[PDB]
Amino acid sequence: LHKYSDIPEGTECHRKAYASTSIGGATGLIVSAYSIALKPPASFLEGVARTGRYTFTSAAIGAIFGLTSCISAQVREKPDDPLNYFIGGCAGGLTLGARTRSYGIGAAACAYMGLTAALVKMGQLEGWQVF
Amino acid sequence: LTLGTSVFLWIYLIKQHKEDVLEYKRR
Amino acid sequence: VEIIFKFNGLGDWVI
Amino acid sequence: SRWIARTFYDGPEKNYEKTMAILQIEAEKAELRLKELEVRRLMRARGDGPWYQY
Amino acid sequence: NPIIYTTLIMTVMSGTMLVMISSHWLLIWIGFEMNLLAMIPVLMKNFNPRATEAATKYFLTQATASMMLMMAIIINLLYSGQWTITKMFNPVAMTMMTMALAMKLGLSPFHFWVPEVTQGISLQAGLLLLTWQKLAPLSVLCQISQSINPNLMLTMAMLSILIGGWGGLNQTQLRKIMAYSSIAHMGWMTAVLPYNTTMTILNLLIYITMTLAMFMLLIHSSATTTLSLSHTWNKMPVITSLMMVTLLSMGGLPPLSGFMPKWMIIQEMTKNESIIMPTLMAMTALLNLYFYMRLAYSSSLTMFPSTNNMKMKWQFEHTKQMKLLPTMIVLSTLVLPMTPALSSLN
Amino acid sequence: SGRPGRVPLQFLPNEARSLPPPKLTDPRLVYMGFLGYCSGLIDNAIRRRPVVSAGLHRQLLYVTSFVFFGYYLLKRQDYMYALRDHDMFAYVKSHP
Amino acid sequence: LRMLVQNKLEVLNYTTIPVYLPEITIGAHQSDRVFQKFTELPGRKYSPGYN
Amino acid sequence: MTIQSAEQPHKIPGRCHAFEKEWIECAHGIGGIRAEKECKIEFDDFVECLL
Amino acid sequence: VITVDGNICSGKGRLAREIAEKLGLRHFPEAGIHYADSTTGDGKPLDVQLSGNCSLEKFYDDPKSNDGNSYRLQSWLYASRLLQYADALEHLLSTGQGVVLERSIYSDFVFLEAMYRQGFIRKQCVEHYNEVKKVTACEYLPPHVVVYVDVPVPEIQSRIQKKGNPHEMKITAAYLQDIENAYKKTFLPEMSEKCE
Amino acid sequence: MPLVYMNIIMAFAIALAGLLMYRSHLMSSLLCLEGMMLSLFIMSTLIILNTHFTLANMMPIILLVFAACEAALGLSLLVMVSNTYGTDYV
Amino acid sequence: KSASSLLDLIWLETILPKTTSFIQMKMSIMVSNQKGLIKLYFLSFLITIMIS
Amino acid sequence: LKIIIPTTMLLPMTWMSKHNMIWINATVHSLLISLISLSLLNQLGENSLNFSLTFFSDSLSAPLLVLTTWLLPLMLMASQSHLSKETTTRKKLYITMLILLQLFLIMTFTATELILFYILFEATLVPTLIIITRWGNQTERLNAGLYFLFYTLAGSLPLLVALVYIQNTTGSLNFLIIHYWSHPLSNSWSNIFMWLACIMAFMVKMPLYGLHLWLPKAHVEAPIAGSMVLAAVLLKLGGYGMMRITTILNPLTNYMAYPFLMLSMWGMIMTSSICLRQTDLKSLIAYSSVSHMALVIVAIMIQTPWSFMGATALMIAHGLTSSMLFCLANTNYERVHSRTMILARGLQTLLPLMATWWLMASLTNLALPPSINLIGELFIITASFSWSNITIILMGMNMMITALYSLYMLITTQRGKYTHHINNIKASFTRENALMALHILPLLLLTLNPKMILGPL
Repeated sequence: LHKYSDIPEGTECHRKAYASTSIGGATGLIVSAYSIALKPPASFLEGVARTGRYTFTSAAIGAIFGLTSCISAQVREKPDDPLNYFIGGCAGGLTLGARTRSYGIGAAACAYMGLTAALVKMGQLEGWQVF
Repeated sequence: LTLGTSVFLWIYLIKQHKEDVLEYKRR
Repeated sequence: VEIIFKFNGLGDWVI
Repeated sequence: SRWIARTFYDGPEKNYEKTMAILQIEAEKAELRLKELEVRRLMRARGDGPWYQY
Repeated sequence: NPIIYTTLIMTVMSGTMLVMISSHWLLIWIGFEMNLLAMIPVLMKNFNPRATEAATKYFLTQATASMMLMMAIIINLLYSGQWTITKMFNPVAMTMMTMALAMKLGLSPFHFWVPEVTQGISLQAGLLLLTWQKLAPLSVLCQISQSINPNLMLTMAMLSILIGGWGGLNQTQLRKIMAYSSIAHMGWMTAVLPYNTTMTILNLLIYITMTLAMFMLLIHSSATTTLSLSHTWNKMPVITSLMMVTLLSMGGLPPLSGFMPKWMIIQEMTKNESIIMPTLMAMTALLNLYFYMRLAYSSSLTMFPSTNNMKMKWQFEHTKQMKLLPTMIVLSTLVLPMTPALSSLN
Repeated sequence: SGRPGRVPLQFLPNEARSLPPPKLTDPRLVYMGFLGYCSGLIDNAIRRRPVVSAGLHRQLLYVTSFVFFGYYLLKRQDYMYALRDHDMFAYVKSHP
Repeated sequence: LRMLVQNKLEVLNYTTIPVYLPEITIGAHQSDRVFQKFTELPGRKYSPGYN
Repeated sequence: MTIQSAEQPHKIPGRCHAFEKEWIECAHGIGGIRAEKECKIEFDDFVECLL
Repeated sequence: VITVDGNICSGKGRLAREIAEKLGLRHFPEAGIHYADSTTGDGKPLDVQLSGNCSLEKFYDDPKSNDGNSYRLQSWLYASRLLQYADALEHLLSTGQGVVLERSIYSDFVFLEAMYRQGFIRKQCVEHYNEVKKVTACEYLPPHVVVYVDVPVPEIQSRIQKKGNPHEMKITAAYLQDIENAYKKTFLPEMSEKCE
Repeated sequence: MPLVYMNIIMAFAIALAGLLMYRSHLMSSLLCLEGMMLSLFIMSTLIILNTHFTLANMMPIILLVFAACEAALGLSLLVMVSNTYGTDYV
Repeated sequence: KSASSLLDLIWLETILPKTTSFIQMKMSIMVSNQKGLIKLYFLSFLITIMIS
Repeated sequence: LKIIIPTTMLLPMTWMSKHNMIWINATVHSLLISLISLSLLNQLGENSLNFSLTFFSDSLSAPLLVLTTWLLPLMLMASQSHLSKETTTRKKLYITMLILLQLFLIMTFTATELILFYILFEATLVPTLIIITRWGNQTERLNAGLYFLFYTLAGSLPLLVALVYIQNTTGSLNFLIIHYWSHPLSNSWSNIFMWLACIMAFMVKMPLYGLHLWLPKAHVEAPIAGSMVLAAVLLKLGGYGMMRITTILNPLTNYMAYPFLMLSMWGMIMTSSICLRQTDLKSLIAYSSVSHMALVIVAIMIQTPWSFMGATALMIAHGLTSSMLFCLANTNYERVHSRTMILARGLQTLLPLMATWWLMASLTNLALPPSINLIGELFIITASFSWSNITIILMGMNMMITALYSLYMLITTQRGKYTHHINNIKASFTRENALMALHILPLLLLTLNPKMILGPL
């Protein structure tokens, strides 16, 4: 995360997008891990099918989020306000919307993932301590 | 029995209070 | 050793 | 109106003195709370104080 | 026979008191260890094909927990040559002592055994399991609050509240619900622990008083499954008419006593800034409240249809009164304008 | 806790004592009274009983009980707060 | 077993099991009413020694 | 049973008795918190004594 | 304790008389609808409306009533008879004296066993009855120390005619024969093995 | 820290992972737990032998006791579960 | 056609009561998965340690 | 502290009252304590009145306090025939809910610490819940309970944490000093979340258009004694608190008012429009209530002194008129159990005086001069118009539709043919007339002396 943190600003969109892809991949492996742990897949090939699913999905979400965010930064060139992430936030849900093949879940995911990201940026701006 | 114990907790309480005030005055 | 925490290495006798 | 002002209420004065004393007290508590937070942050930061040391 | 049962239960009391006394670590691990052996048999009274595997669950998890704990002690000694409690001197060890204790409290995601085990035993052994067993591991966490790695503590402290929520909306039979209640309150205790232990111990006292109120009531009515509780409004209306209140005190509706914990906790954490965490926490505590409410609907506020056979039972007064109960209700409710007294706990 | 001087399990230091005792009819204290009272009443209602008039005896036991413990608990209360105020001021002189 | 013989509600404890067959079960109104009637009897308002 | 020193049968020395003794003599009224600052050097030498 | 198992109408009474004289311990009085009321405190029967809300006469006069009284009595009686056990077996564990029960719980298997056959009660009523049976009876462990008995169905029909109550006379024969048949077929067939 | 200690610690980590991979009849778990116990014992004793911290020579044996003690208890529960099935965790 | 109906009886209620009320349906049936086989969550204790 | 003790004292009196006399006890003494409450009204022209360290009595609170004390007897008169067949212990249990409730109100109006004010503000939630859930009719009430509940808490809880925060970032949480020590908070992003945290709970408890959904579904369900309080008071208290906390905030309010002014300025016309086509009366009234509260909430947010004057006046007037419409509807619901408005039909033909009360009540609902309702409303239109010259075009539409549906509820449930077969009606009890005369007379006398109701500004 420290790697991803040194954006800087939004310069070199790829450098950032790779890192976000990395984080999304990590969380995908964790979710896959507990899912396999608590929902015994039966027939292990199905299990790797499952983990391939989640891993690829979360990695995708991270990628698209990262690059849309940095691109918006390098295009609007505002570039520091929280809304700059929010599009990517809104974008992220759509990615999630695509794999699930459902307008509903994609629609909700757009809004909430967007607001979450916006709060994150707002937090970097304000030094909110969470822990 | 219990009534007597109850009265006892009273009289003991007023006791220790009473002396406690005096010790307060002294200190 | 890099794992978990450092293992100083070499023979046992040394300690 | 006069008779009511006699039997029931009062001049402002009591209200005014009461308000005075109130504002004084509550102000004192306020400043004490803030000072207490200072004392606490420092005392935990250093351990120099009597009451955070482990 | 009671003469043996009482020796077991007293050696449990001793097996915890020992943790609360000794400063040397080895006597603490002995404290838990003796506590265990004396805890299992009391779960096996009456004895059921079900109860047996209940005890299997409990033992299996407590044993592995105690194992990890002793390992992390030994590692601490390896890197500082001490036995006194104090600070630990090696984070790789410290996180494991936190884990071991995390099982001992039943905090999530280690929590899964607690709802199950509660199902397997009678409300006596149940209550005792959800109160007395919660003392010792907390009794050591208060002593190692000084060096805790707060991140690791708040994460389990939160996740205990979410899991203590969502798994609470789902169940019917009360014992499993009481399990998710407790598993949820422990999140609130262990949350504030890094910041200020006195708030923890306060919350602990309220929790124990509360769950004593409930389990004494369930005992008084011998209700279990929710429907079984539903009939009680006609037979001895008072006690259902009192489960309502104690439930609301679980819910922490503000005039009630159970609000005192949360509302001190929110204070403490707020001095630390950390402003977001209590907001999420307090918001989820609502979700915790909701199944207390639904359970209230099954019971007192509304009358599920009575069964006929109940009528003869009307002639027969309940017996074997439990003396300690009324005070456990009242303290767990009305005491709110007596928060400041909390400073007695220094 | 852990403050220099002082000894562990004693409920209340001799270092107190000097603080005035709470007066007999401190409203907090009488509230402990009613707390015990209502507990004594529920004691009847749970066990059927003809509430209030019955067992007026035991009811008196309860109210005396909680008012009694409530007393000392109040003493330790004032002692503790007076204590933190003292330590605070001493520390503010300690680091002007 | 002797403990079970005493406190008879316990021996009765499972006889009021909720299974809700239409012939046994009673709607809340009739039950609330009839039990409201049961209290009307001289010896039933309170535990027997107190009444 | 606590501590490397603290009287042991036949007065057998701990292997690291000295650094420990110094380090504890450093540790009293300082209490816990400031102690991890000021007494650090002593504890360090004690560490190397151990490992 | 001794619970004679006389199985008839008028012969039921006859069984009780022999049993009462036979044992020093107080004889079971039947413990029917107001059997609880007898011990309650007043010691006295209440109205049928709340004490049981079943009324046997309203069983015999219209069996297969649309109201499930045909079952509502059965189960209610079972609960009362269970209490019978408790009233007396405790006394066995107390004074240590013998005590004489009239009919007891193991005997309540059969009335329902027949009512289900004449169709007076629907099957789910039965399933409820045997779950509550299993849940409740199992923990009561010792049974017996009690005498089974028999009387001819037709002969009991004869005494039934002699018997004064109109409702008893109305009672159907084929039902009662189904009772005695299942009763002898199973009740003694199992219980005697334990009583031995 | 000398490599040997690292090796024993790793034997602990395996003595745990084996307990948690956890499969079929559970008697294997009481074994794996006892193995865990043994690794903690040895890892303790090597230390008390190291620094001549003599009083603590008493601990490992005492450790052993309770640890063995709980395991001694554990079999009994297994008996009961074995009593109704012929054991399996499944 | 609008105000009484879809605007305020069917969306304005969908947007925040029915949402949360549904999400808790999903989550609650997901966490309390009824089962309880040991090997499952016990192995979960394992990996949660490996992460922790 | 003098008015508050007896209010506690009725409880022993209730429990110890003879089983068939309790209504008289509670009624008489509640009236007396109302008259004692009335002496508070004096206030002062300058300094806010003060008492104990822990209470004070701003002019803003006093008329509300008088009202709140005034309502108890009314709820008793309404209730005491609605229930009868209930057991004595249960009834005696029941009025305790009501009085316990108002006790929490008398405490929560005089405040003074905003944490005390909060904890009572939320403490009110319990008795009203119990009343809605146990004594409401029909099934939906169960569900209704939940909507009434979480919408409060989900609002209130963040407010709680926010409060604690401030008393740490500043000195005391007490109201007087914070009124004096007040210092601006400004933009950033943390301060904005502070803003919503200190507003959303108050804007939930008085329904806002995007959030009001629980309120109709409460009123559909609650037994009338619950309805009168849930409408006439709790909304208004949420408004009282929001008027309180606005001592802080500023200048940020200038920047954050807009979204809520849109939900309100649009929600008023909207909800009033929904109000124009209800199936059943008991809901119609509720939406009328939201449709008026939107005016209060913009009146608070434009923060001009005229707007607070109008805020106070409209809060009280709407209190009385709404409670009045509710009891006045329950009467029909008891006479015919229809609930649906269409069945009542030609009720005027069969009895007159109720038609007169329909007339007075609806007539002041639409607000025509010089009802305190009207004058309360016209000010806030004035200040709103100062705030934006366009705004009038919205307010005017309100004053259109509030005419229509109001008259509508009159002409649909009254004027016209009697239904033929409905023989159930039985010629108006004395308590009915007594009750609504008790609502409406104070409301009309009160116009003579507004100057004591306009409040602090």
